[PDB]
Amino acid sequence: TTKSLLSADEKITESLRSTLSDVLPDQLQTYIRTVLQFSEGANLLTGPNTEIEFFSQDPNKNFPNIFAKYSNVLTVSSDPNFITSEDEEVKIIWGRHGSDSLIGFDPGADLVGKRRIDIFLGDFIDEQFNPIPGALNAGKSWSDRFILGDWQKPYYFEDDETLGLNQSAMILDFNPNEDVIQLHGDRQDYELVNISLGTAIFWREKKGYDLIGVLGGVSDLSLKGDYFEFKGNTAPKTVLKTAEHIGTAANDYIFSSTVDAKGNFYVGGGTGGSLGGRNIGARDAWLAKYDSNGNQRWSRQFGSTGTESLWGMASDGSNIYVAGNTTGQLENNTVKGGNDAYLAKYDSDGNQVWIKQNGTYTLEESYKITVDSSGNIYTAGHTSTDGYVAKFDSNGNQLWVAQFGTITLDDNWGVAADNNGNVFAGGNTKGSFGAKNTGTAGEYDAWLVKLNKDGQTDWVRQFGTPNYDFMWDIETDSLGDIYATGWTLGDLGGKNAGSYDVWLAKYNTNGNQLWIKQFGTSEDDAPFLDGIDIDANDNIFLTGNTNGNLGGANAGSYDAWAAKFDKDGNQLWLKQFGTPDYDTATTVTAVNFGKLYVSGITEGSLGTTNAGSYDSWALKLDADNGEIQDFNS
Ligand SMILES: [Ca+2]
Ligand SMILES: [Ca+2]
Ligand SMILES: [Ca+2]
Ligand SMILES: [Ca+2]
Ligand SMILES: [Ca+2]
Ligand SMILES: [Ca+2]
Ligand SMILES: [Ca+2]
Ligand SMILES: [Ca+2]
Ligand SMILES: [Ca+2]
Ligand SMILES: [Ca+2]
Ligand SMILES: [Ca+2]
Ligand SMILES: [Cl-]
Ligand SMILES: [Mg+2]
Ligand SMILES: [Mg+2]
Repeated sequence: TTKSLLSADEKITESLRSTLSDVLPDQLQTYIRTVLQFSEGANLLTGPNTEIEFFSQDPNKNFPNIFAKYSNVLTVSSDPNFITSEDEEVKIIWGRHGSDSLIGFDPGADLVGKRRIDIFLGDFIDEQFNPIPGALNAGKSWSDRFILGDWQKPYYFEDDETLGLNQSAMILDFNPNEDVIQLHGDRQDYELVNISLGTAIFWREKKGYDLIGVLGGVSDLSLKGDYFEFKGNTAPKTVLKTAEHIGTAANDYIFSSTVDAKGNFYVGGGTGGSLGGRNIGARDAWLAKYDSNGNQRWSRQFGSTGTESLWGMASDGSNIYVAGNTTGQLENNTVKGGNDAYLAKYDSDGNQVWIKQNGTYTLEESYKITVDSSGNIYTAGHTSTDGYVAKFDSNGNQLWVAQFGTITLDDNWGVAADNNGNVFAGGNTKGSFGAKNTGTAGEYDAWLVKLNKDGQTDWVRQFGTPNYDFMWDIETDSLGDIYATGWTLGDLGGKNAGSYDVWLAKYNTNGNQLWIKQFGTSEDDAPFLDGIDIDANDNIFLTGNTNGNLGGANAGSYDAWAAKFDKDGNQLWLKQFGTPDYDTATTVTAVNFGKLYVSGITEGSLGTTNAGSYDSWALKLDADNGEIQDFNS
């Protein structure tokens, strides 16, 4: 009846207004009210109008620090939400450019009775906010996928006698001509309701209704549309039974890998579940050790009630150093800043020997670590954002920190030591750091820096197209030359095949650019995270994702790929592997006896049946030809 639909509208409005107004800080409420006033839904946010601050001496009172706590801001790439964590009641998940795979909910977390609203911006690209005209990417949009369930269960589902308004998605830029909403089960399990805000997606069974999502500003949709993807209620069929499978009912990620001098292989990343130990809260960091024959020796999980990940790991040959960021307190003499870099040392028996956290209110991210042949440790990251490199000794004493960059945004996506006391860093900049940027609207270029043993700058170099270029990872070869891998939307190493393409750049120790190779399909091709490794014979290995037919026929959605190059940039092989669902590689580690490990993440069943949402996997390849071996061979 009319009065049932009117009651639903009222109860949805009142519930969202209550949750949003109680959870979002006043400064964020004020910004969102002003946008909505330009474009009535300002009435969901009842907080007082508050001056928005950028120049407080207290980083915490500044809009960027407040915004960071309630946001996942992804990249110009086609991203999975690799920073998802159940640490806030309300979160803004912002895909930016690229065909993003957006999740905010962890179906393996204990969320009983908790309020959860995830606000999704599929695109909302930088150029929509930037008033300068004629940007290359002005008015561009991508096919985003909003994940509101999987094969296991619907997300935001309270399964109770209420309308289920305590947990819901809110998607603000859904375009039914382009985007996809992913749901548990099949279309007969849902009802769409026209509401003031746009469209309500209700789960419906005999027992009752539960609000799963609200689609802002869109009406008169159908559950028969191509823009709804239904996952059913059974785990996908297992492929690649040769892989090592790592998964809980929660979101589980491998982000990095390494090897020790005995051939033991290590993996690590973040989990929303109890993977290496009992979950401490939200996402935790984890790592695991395998012997040279594929046998798991131990797993460790550490963290806070906040969010942390292992983003990088490296070995001095016996110990394993791990790095990342935390929103909590990992070191018990540290005053946490809520967004801090950490470094820790594990022994080969899985004892956390020490941990160091940079407790400052300054926002800090750190994705990269390396160890030199003297056993000193280098981390890199960013804190406008500026890059840094930090050097530590094996007892975790800081030897120096180098900070550098431009007046605009610089990020770090690489650190690598040579044999000779020098360290390289690399990353992305909107500015003119080592060259004048050809982008007319602050599109990223790639940069490289060489620091000496004292942390002084030997040189800076910059390369790019006028479009976005994005570096993900760097590594040195045995001669001390520096290699970088990334994606480009332009013609960097050659004519762009379409959309994102892969590049591999080499510089010598003196800063001369030797070559840039580019390869790809007409579709999206990119390395990702820990995307380059170089073995003792100076063979280069690259890894990432593609939604094209890059190494082979595409299995479905994005797949993983791996490639081998020689030190002159000749392609020796390129292999593609995956499931019918979303997959990406995240890391590659060469070992010896011609063995290579590629590891990553998946929404499908890779190695064994999917345990829930994201699972992880590790694949052993033959380095001669890319052929997949049994992990246990
Ligand atoms: Ca993106
Ligand atoms: Ca997007
Ligand atoms: Ca989109
Ligand atoms: Ca709900
Ligand atoms: Ca945690
Ligand atoms: Ca901090
Ligand atoms: Ca800067
Ligand atoms: Ca560029
Ligand atoms: Ca391409
Ligand atoms: Ca796939
Ligand atoms: Ca999982
Ligand atoms: Cl970015
Ligand atoms: Mg955040
Ligand atoms: Mg690497």
